[PDB]
Amino acid sequence: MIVTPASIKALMTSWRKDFQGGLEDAPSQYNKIAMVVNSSTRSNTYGWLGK
Amino acid sequence: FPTLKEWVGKRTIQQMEAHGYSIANKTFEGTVGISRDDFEDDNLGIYAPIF
Repeated sequence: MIVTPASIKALMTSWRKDFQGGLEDAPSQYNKIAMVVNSSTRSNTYGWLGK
Repeated sequence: FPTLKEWVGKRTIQQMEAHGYSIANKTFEGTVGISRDDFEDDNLGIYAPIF
């Protein structure tokens, strides 16, 4: 039996990438309650007329 | 018509009635006014839906 040191025995591992994405984020569900509007300048102004 | 009842002597002449009811109609009004200048120089389009 060859008495190898501790560091050499610790280097004798194989790298596996099964844990790559970590834990996935929660589902996205903001489109159900919000209205999406695109702005083109410094700010948007909205205006409506009373009855 | 009155309800039929047992006949003993001679017919007893009875009475009916009549009713009436009248509904009188009324006149309703609504008016708004805006300046001519304010209407004409309206590029936004906020005063369009008044009609």
